[PDB]
Amino acid sequence: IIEPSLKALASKYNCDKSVCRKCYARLPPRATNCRKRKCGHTNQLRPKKKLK
Amino acid sequence: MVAFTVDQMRSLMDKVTNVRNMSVIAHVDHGKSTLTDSLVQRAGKSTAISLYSEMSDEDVKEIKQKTDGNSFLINLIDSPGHVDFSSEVTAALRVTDGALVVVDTIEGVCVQTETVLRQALGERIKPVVVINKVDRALLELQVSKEDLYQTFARTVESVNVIVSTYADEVLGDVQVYPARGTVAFGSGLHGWAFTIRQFATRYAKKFGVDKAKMMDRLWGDSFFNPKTKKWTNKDTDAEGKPLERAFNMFILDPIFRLFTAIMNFKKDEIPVLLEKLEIVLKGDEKDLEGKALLKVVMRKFLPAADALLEMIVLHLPSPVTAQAYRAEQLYEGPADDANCIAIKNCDPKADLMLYVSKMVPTSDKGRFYAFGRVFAGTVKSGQKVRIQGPNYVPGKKDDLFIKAIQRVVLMMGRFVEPIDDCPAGNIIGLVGIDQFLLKTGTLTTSETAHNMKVMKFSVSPVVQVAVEVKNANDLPKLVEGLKRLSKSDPCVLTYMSESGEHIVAGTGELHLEICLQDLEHDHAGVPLKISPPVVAYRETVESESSQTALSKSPNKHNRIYLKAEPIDEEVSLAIENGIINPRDDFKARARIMADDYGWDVTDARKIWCFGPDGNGPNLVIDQTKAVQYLHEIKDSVVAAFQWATKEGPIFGEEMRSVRVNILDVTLHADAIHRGGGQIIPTMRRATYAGFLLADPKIQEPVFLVEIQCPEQAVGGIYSVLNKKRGQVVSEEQRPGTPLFTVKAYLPVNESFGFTGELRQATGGQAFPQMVFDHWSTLGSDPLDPTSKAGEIVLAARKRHGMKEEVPGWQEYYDKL
Amino acid sequence: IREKKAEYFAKLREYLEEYKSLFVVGVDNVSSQQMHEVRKELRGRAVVLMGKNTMVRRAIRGFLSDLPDFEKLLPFVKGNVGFVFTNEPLTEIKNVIVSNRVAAPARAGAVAPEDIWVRAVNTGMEPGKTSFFQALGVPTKIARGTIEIVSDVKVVDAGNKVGQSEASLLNLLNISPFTFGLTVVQVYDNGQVFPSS
Amino acid sequence: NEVKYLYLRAVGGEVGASAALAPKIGPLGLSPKKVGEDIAKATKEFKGIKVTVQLKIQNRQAAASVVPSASSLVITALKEPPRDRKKDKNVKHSGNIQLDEIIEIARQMRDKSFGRTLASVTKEILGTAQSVGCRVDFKNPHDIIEGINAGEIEIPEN
RNA sequence: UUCAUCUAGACAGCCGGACGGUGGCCAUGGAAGUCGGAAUCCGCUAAGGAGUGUGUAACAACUCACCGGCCGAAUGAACUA
Ligand SMILES: CO[C@H]1[C@@H](O)[C@H](O)[C@H](OC[C@@]23C[C@@H]4[C@H](C)CC[C@H]4[C@@]4(C=O)C[C@@H]2C[C@H](C(C)C)[C@@]34C(=O)O)O[C@@H]1C
Ligand SMILES: Nc1nc2c(ncn2[C@@H]2O[C@H](COP(=O)(O)OP(=O)(O)O)[C@@H](O)[C@H]2O)c(=O)[nH]1
Ligand SMILES: [Mg+2]
Ligand SMILES: [Mg+2]
Ligand SMILES: [Zn+2]
Repeated sequence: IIEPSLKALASKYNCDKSVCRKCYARLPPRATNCRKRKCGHTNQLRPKKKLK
Repeated sequence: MVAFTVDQMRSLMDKVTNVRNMSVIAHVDHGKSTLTDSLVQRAGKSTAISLYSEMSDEDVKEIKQKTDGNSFLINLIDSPGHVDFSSEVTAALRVTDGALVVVDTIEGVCVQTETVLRQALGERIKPVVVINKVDRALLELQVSKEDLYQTFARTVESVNVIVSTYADEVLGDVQVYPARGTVAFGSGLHGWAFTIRQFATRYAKKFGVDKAKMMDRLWGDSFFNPKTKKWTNKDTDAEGKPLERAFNMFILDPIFRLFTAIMNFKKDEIPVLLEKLEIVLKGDEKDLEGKALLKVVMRKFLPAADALLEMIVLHLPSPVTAQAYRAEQLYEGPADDANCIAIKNCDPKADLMLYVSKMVPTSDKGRFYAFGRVFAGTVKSGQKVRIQGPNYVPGKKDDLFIKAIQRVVLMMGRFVEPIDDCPAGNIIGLVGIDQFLLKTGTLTTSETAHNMKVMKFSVSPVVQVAVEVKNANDLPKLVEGLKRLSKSDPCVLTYMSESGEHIVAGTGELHLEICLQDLEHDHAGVPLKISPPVVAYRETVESESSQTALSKSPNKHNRIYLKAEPIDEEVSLAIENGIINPRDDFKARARIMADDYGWDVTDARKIWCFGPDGNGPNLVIDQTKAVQYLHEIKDSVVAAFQWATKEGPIFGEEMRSVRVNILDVTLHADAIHRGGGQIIPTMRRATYAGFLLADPKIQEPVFLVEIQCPEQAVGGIYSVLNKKRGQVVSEEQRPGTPLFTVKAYLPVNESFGFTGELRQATGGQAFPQMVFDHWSTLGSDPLDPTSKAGEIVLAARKRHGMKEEVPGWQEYYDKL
Repeated sequence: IREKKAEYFAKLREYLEEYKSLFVVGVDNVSSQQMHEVRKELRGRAVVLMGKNTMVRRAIRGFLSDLPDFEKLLPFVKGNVGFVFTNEPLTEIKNVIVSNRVAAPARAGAVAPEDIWVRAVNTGMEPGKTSFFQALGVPTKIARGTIEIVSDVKVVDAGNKVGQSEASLLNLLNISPFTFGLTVVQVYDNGQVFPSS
Repeated sequence: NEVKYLYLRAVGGEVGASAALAPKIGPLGLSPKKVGEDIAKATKEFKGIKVTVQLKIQNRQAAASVVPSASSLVITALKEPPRDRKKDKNVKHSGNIQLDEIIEIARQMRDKSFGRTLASVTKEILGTAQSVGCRVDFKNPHDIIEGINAGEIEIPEN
């Protein structure tokens, strides 16, 4: 198993993210608009789904 | 053991204080089979295997058990790890006294480890723990010494938590400790293991220090503090460079040095360490490199059999000491009965009381040697004995046989040795018996000998399928295969459904698939198809026959006017339980129904018959005012009611909770115009019309399911119930343990795959048992094909070959 | 908004011209429950007023025209601090103020002032709490049907903060590494300010 | 033999659910049936009212004692002829409690409350009664609270 | 364009509190702010929703509205094309 502090550290980069609803880009958790041009920098973002 | 002699093995059984009956229990992939192979490499489904272990007087003195001699015989049963085969481990625990709990060091205490520990503790079996796959911990995870020690400590702590919360208040000190010598460490695959008792002995022989306190010093926070020669009790910071504990310094250090040298291929450093630890080589072991050299030098430096057998002998209870506290719970008969004291004392000269638990196949179909243990007295080949059934009443006659044993057999690693006699507290097989007891049971010589306990297991048959032969001609072969599988497997169940289907029920999907393969290939030997069982439903009413149903005879001379009513659930339950029975006399059954069920005394007196089959939960009430020839058509009306309540008008299922009130009849004066051929169709059509006019509904069978799962996994139970329309009834917690008990109502329709979904939601920690409880009325209309009940009605009609559309109430109804 | 600030100014004026003495008290890390307890003890004996330090400074500045004396309060109205106004013995009031110290739970992510030590004792909780101990590696054993720490363990060292597992175990064992209360920064009376001591 | 405390809440006049009491007090020694009957006795007063029944464990004995609760006291104050719980959703907590009984309840609450005056405690209990949905003098408890705030009705400052 | 906050300290940022009546009333098997129906109160308050979310079987434990400590001058929102 992973020690909880290292699990939180890894989750910071792997799980604590935003996802664009239009282009699925993995985005910073506090992003207001997607950084991708293909989606027109849309503000339609959701949190990345948490495992369990 | 060199398989000395059958008679020498008989003498070993005669020495009963020097025999250890134990079961190896663990998680699924934790090592049981490889550790048993390593135990039999120096001593020679679940059948017992025999092990021979010598001992010196110094360690024989250190045994808190009555004993005589220096030699011991270990009967080891290797129980299956899977949850789907928990009945085999339950039987092994019933037939043994001690337990070897194998725990993998990487995975620690897992779900099935906790399950087998809980079963052993509930059966009052003393555990001893072996932490396996230390080679995996040393080569895969690259723990240096302190991670390994910490993992050992955590494993011991978890095992002792389970032991403390599930051990009965009859032993108390049954906790497991490496300091006490009840925990071993080693690699079953590589064939090596050790005990800190063994290391304390080796260091007493190498340094001359006391062994008694070095036992408790080689484990825990005990530091030798070298370059100072003072056994400190804490780190004290070591005045710079904190120091290591005795376990790593003295026990783990030589093993890790050997591991590092051999696996790093330090060919010049191998011989010096090997000579220092006194390992000798063979003709071809000199030219052995890493991963093959260490594998033998560990078997030499620390024999796994020599550690495990010494632990088993020192700590695991002998039958004479285990039956003392196990006889009371293995015999429902009173504790003041000569058979109970005989089992407690394990005296071989008392009356015979032998518990047969397993059916071992014999390569001949239909013999199935009776595996079990004799708890009192001595069994003899050719001895008159009484077979007692699992439900045998000892007062009166029951399924009890007066038969004789044909041959007492010694069961071993798949070879049977005939034996003339076997004393109490030993493991043997029986030849020439068991065509007399289906599953289990006791063989007694006393005439007032209560049957032993029923061997309850934590699993139950919950996954049910229907089986039908493809070739209709070999149905006898299917029946024979079903009957032989129902005795080979202890936890498999076979029965007939309400729809006339052979139903095989098993613990889980894997166990059921294994049983079905055994049926298809060994037990039956014929090609059969497996399907989800069809569910038996009931046809009922939920209103009061909005308009009166009228039916005319084929000759038009007789008419029936009636109505349908929803008989109350309490009344239906009383009819099914026999409180309201047809054989009871009217005006007393009427009084019971009036007083206890709100019925009108006149209506309850005017009860013509019950349906279906003459005793079902449907009633016909004669409310007619002044009909003249009513007694003449009573028989035909009863016959038609039986027909209608056997084959309902929706999809031909039995009626339930239907009350047909015959309000009026018109009859022809001549008896020739109101015979059975005129009244029976008229009455069944009128009953069908009244049923289809009184808001027809169907009722489904609902299981009562109670699940035992820990605190952490009840959420999975609730999610599964909410996904399969379950209704939670009650939640409880076992006092002192985190094990809950969730009782709920799950419809039988939504019960296929329920065990698998529950096990996936709870991670294999939930244990459900399910039994038919009651009928629930489906609120949806069964006449609309798109409704929830209408889909099942349509499917049943298709399967039965009837028409698609359910005939309307206008049919069976004559306009007048 | 402005009306509310004016009301606060008026309350401050009444307190500063009706209560003879006042304690500038720091309230950092002081729970609302702790403040309620302090107020309940100080019922009658005193009255507590809190506010935004900037608004207090503005109010006092405006007041100065009439009451220039309060000009020594301004250098001490800084940090998370409030006022306890009293017409009663200074020592008694100060004891009532700093006597309510409450051992706060070892919330995670809070720097440990000292080296938190778990001690070898019989904690006396249900055995199903061993997971918390194993999460920190505290060796334990079952005695009298309860978890008992075998050897002393430094759960947190001085200088670092408390992790979630450490916090959970400490809260289970009721081990608070710090205590919080309404310390007194300044006492003012007779037209003069002085350190609490 | 200690000051151990369990603040469970039971239905007045009835024994406490075994599933609700056994899980925590099973090591201590308290026989669940004894705990149940003790709770029933302690709740006889508030017959048929959800009441917090505090329990002290000493020498394997339960000191079942109903800790006063605002809502529970209000319910008993309306005198609440025995409700049919099974009957229907939220059998209405209608009726008319009065200043006298609300003041009595506030007097029983003052010890633990943090209001400055018994007037404040009465306003608290009045908010509880308003949530419950009962009536005061056929006037909204919020209206009575406002009356207290604006002098029309005066709480005895005892 | 319009409406707002702001040296009586705005926005953002970091740190502290985030309570008491109270597990408010009700089916529910369980529902304690956080499955839901209605009720949106009072107290102490500088301030805290009969609760913004995570979480529990229920608790618990975190979190946010709201108020404070630091900083010190502008800032926020909805729209228009
Ligand atoms: C412990 O063993 C028990 C339990 O597993 C359970 O009670 C099981 O139930 C069987 C059923 C019994 C129901 C009543 C008798 C009326 C309808 C019957 C069922 C549906 O058709 C519901 C359960 C499930 C079975 C159908 C779906 C095949 C039943 C059957 O026998 O047909 O019976 C076995 C013998
Ligand atoms: N490295 C290592 N592998 C092991 C050990 N014991 C068992 N295994 C592996 O585990 C696998 C299956 O284990 P097995 O003993 O058959 O499981 P069980 O008998 O059902 O408990 C085998 O392929 C072994 O290689 C061990 O001590 N060390
Ligand atoms: Mg195996
Ligand atoms: Mg919730
Ligand atoms: Zn995007």
